[PDB]
Amino acid sequence: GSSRDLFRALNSFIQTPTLPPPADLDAIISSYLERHDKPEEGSGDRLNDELLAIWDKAVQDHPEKYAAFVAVLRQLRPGLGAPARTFQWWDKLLDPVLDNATREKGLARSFMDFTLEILSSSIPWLNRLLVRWMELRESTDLKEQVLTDALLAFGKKDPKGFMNALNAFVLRREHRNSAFSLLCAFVNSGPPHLYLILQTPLFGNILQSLQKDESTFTVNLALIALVMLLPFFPGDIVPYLPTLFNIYARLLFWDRDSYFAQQWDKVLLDPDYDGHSVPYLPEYFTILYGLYPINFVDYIRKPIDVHAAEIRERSERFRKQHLLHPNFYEYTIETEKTNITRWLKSEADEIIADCMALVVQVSLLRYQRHRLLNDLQYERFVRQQHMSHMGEL
Amino acid sequence: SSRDLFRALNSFIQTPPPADLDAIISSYLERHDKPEEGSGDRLNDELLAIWDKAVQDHPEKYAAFVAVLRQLRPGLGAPARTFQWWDKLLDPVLDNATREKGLARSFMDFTLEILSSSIPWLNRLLVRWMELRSTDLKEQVLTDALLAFGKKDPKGFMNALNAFVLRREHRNSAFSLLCAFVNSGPPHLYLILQTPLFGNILQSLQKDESTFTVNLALIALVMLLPFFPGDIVPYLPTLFNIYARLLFWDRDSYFAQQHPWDKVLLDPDYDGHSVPYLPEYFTILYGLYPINFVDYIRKPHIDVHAAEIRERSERFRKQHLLHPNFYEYTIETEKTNITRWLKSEADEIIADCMALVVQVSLLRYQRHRLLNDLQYERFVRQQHMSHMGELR
Repeated sequence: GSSRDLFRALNSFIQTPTLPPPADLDAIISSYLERHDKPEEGSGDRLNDELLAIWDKAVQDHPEKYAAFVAVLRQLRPGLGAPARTFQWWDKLLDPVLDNATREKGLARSFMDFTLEILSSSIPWLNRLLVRWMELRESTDLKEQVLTDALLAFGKKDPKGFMNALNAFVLRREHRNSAFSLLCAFVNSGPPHLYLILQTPLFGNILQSLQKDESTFTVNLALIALVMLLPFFPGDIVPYLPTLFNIYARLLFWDRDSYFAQQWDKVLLDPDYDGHSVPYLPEYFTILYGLYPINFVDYIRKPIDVHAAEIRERSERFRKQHLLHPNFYEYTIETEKTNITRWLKSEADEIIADCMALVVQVSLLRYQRHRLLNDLQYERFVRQQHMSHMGEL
Repeated sequence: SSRDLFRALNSFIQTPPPADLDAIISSYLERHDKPEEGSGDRLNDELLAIWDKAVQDHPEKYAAFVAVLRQLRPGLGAPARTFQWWDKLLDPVLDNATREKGLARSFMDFTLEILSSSIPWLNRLLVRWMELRSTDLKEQVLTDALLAFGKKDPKGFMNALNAFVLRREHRNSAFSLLCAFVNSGPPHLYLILQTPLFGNILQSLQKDESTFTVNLALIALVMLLPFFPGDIVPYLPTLFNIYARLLFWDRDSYFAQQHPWDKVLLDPDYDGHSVPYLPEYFTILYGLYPINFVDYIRKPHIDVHAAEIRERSERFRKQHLLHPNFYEYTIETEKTNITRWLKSEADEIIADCMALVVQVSLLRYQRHRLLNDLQYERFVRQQHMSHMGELR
């Protein structure tokens, strides 16, 4: 096993390809990787040229062999040399897998395993995945499962870059709902260092959507994302607190905001499908009361006196749902914001548990959230499908 | 037929009353307009003569004499004639309540007739209600009479009781009777603020060392505060300090190991280490002045003691919802804005406070049950005390 032996073994595997690769092929590949230390010189160039030739002459026009080629590419992954060749190959195989994900058994699983092996060893990826996920999004298919699992893996590897690329799609109206949906799905996968959203423009544009957009569906997605994001950096949102409180007041009068549409890229109100109240508004109250109760109740008390009284009357049903907060025995309105020991001692799951202890062991919550996301995707499908029909006359 | 009342009385006593006696009495009171000049005085003197010469040593005629005095009560005239007779018959009735049938009920009917017509009474009832201190008919009569007089004159009632609160040997009984008074639902309970009783209740809560005495005072305070919540602002620091003292009752009882208010000392045989009614005190405090209460708990009037106050108030915090005052008032305007109390009555304020706990009859009934339990415990305690010593 040096080079000629690999060429003959690969071509022989191509003439008769199976799904479980024979042991002697694993042996020839292992001996090649062992007997070649630094293919970064020429060895990688000739290996690349060989894989290109094999793809052109034998694989390109045989989708049933794609999974086998990917399996071989997995074993041959360590020997390409420069990481850009592995990029060039993943990018080359991206669309053939997407186009044959539903028809070739095991191809999606093998390509996922190849992706995970790439990610677990030692922007253009994210943008390509995002744009393609927008394209194939006008039921669930294998192509969307592949795109979704890959997006979650890339976001787990680069959370700051992920939420950066999505911000571009947040600026465009036609993908904001989808972007917020993917953001919720991303947050649902439990990725690390979610606080990096503060070193990214996504958070401010979420708040801008909550403040300006008029579609109940868009604002509701943004609210779900905000509720899922706040427990991961509660001590860093102090400068954003007036906006968050003002956002609560806006959603509190959603039955008026929708009404005012009586004629930054705004999403306008859809009078056909958007309801009159934000379903996830109560949970937002809980997290605000859980994190900064003294500042929150001071905002509700003292923002028109009549408008303030109405804010109070509509906050009454939330007041009767929450116990007295322990901060009332310990902090002032200043020290509530200034003392950060609370956040040093507790992680997101503890902060969530302490908050949910105020409402009159987490996997349940994540499962519920995934069910909610499925419900909302089904609702959007229903909407979109009702739109294609109405108008046809 | 109305002129020979004395002849009929002397003939009837010296031997149910016949219909013609009640008829002559009724016609006498009918055609006699203003007996206040003298006819009532001579009637009183004659009834006294009959009592001395014919009734005093004739127990079977006590009930008949009381029935006649009940029917002739409107014609006595001056209210001092009625007081003179009630005072004269008090001890004979109490002494014969158990032996003469219907006598207790007849004297109760006399009391009811007294209540439905237009201090020395209270002092006489109080002194005898201390002298008597299972269940006793004499104590029930004395209690019901004290409660009836207190319902008619609540400010005067409390006033006499304040004297017994000042006596160490009478404080427990005075507070028990006070609890029964507040439970009877008397009017104008805010008048306790125009009397020194409230301040001496707080002084007992601050200084007395008997768990039984302090818990009685706390129960009385809880029953009293909803009747004048807007007037207790100057007392708020004291009430808060009282809560803190009771919050550390298991230390204060222990801390009373080395040492013009006459303190009731700790009774080491039965007094426990915690005040049972302390949570309800928290509830009423949280119901009335939450912003000031939690501000007191956050920073009291050292840091370690404070943290301990916090740690013990945590368990009460987990039982109460967020108060609506936090959407409406500051710590200043909570004391300054009085609109809450203008339209509100005591029962409404109590019901609203009970909206924080995680329509009045049941409360009164439970309270009376508790008061009976405590009186029965006091009986047990005394019965045990008297036997510890006979062995010596």
